[PDB]
Amino acid sequence: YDIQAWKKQCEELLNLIFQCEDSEPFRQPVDLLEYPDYRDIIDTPMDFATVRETLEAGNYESPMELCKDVRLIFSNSKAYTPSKRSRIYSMSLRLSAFFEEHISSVLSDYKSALRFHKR
Ligand SMILES: Cc1ccc(C(=O)N2CCN(C(=O)NCC3CC3)CC2)o1
Repeated sequence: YDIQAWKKQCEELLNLIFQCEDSEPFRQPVDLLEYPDYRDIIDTPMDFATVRETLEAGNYESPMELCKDVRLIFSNSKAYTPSKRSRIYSMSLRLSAFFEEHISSVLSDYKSALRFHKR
């Protein structure tokens, strides 16, 4: 029932994600120089460094907010991909499955802790 525990749990999960080879395309912004049409398709860029920096700045109030930004990394990859069998998109799907597997307890525990608080 620790209302703050999600933050370190998310730091730990981001550490795991940064060690995963599948995260390499998503660790930093799109060199618009290598993908010049990227911002014609993607309205709101997002990367794992921005997520980690937002978390470390204390600019997430809840793990739901972090989860929304991580899911935006994956929806951007799905929107930008020319093919459902594009190398980078395929890496996004594996990393998304890994993230969802790990974030599910973080969200459950946070929401349970907040319910216990306002019991
Ligand atoms: C061909 C294809 C399909 C889907 C995607 C995709 O999701 N992209 C675009 C390319 N990518 C980078 O250029 N990232 C480089 C920074 C990490 C240094 C960002 C993510 O790209």
